[PDB]
Amino acid sequence: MEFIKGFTFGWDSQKGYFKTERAKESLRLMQERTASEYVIVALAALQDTAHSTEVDFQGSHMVDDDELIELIDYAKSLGLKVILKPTVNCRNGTWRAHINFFDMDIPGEPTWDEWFESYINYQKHYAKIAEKTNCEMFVVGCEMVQAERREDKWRELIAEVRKDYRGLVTYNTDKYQEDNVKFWDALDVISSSGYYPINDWDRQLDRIEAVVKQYDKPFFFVAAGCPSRSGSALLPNKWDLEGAINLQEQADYYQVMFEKTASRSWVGGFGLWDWQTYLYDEKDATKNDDYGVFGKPAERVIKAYYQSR
Ligand SMILES: OC[C@H]1O[C@@H](O[C@H]2[C@H](O)[C@H](O)[C@H](O)O[C@@H]2CO)[C@@H](O)[C@@H](O)[C@@H]1O
Ligand SMILES: OC[C@H]1O[C@@H](O[C@H]2[C@H](O)[C@H](O)[C@H](O)O[C@@H]2CO)[C@@H](O)[C@@H](O)[C@@H]1O
Repeated sequence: MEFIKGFTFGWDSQKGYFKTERAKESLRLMQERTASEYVIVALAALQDTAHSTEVDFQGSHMVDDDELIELIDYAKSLGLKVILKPTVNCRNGTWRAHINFFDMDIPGEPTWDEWFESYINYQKHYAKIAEKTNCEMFVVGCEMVQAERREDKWRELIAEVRKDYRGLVTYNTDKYQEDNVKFWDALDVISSSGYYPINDWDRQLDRIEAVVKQYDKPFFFVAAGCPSRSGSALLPNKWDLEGAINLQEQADYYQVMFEKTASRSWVGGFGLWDWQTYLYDEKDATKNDDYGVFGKPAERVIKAYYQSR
């Protein structure tokens, strides 16, 4: 597999966003400014809490199917390859990594089987869309740290996705969990959220390399990035990290990440986090402390590296 020059798009989307010219212009700008060749379309169903079993993808927080297909087909007309990544958020704000249920089934308690039935229904729905739009890859889950232990259920979900979708299937594990996932053999591509501290790449790449060398499968950091915030370079996953604005630190983080991984032949690409559907004005880039790179020094670092690969 070719090196994946990717960027995550659409995380901010709601119903109706993708039908707009504003969405299509942001995607073209993403391509023009970063030289990305893949777009990761990240979508979020909702559940009420980390311990609820109903995964809701029908409310207006979700783009509808028609406009999702339209955006996908538009991205292909730009020459982009498409990775579809449907995940889930909690309405009360809990990180999805905490989604958890009792190990055993307790009468009256919510159970893994109930949650997985709802989650599978959601994933099969989007697996069918990925199939009819010929998405190059499908991501069955994202950073589901506590749920990763239910290996039987994840294998069942992947089998169900294979009935709908012929392309590459991956699972997006969280930072530091690459060596804990027990079902990589059921997937075509190994992937993780590579939010590693700016000063700990050597150790982490050594750890991940040993996992990857056990399989005949490409690996890539399907999510990776850093907010323009002081303190973020050490904790780049922490989207709610309290710190003052710092665009220099964000660009530093990207320069180190690329320099460290460029020499590791098995690091197969990135899905950088993230490019908003409805972008801030470029004249406000210098006051923005979010993950975005539009108008920021990190934008130049990314374009230069992507064009060199
Ligand atoms: O895509 C156009 C149709 O959308 C439908 O809503 C869906 C939506 O596609 C998506 O599947 C979402 O997650 O669930 C929604 C409600 O079922 C309907 O709005 C339908 O009328 C549209 O033709
Ligand atoms: O879930 C809503 C928040 O997402 C955040 O991005 C996370 C994303 O959930 C996922 O974990 C990805 O792998 O990393 C991103 C950065 O940590 C932010 O977009 C935040 O603004 C949202 O509230």
